[PDB]
Amino acid sequence: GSSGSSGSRENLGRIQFSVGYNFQESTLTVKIMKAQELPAKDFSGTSDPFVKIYLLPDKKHKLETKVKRKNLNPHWNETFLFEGFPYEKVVQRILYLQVLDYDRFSRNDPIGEVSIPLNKVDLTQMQTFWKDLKPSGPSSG
Repeated sequence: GSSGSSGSRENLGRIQFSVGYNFQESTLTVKIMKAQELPAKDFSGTSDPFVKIYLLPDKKHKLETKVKRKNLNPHWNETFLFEGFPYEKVVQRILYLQVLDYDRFSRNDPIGEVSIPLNKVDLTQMQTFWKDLKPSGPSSG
């Protein structure tokens, strides 16, 4: 049954991050500034959000940022480096960033995610981007 017509609004917020690949070292640089407008899960209004990097399609080697408890607008400002991937390739890939809240009771509650082809972004130099964590889907029930 090929069906699916939904259009509900939600306050997932937006994620900020910088993109820039180096030629010499032939490595990728993904700096996750921070998050804002992140939804809560606990009664009081606290949650442990965390970004997850993925070089789609390939999902073998993946990276992620630390986890901040009771923090909806935490600042990661972390710097990662993916070695072993030539520009000519890294471009054919796509930058995947998902901000989920590490919870105990629930397995994993994905708030939102973002997809951006490294081929479109001027990897020639560091470039920032502001996207609104798309609705990765609610919690099945």
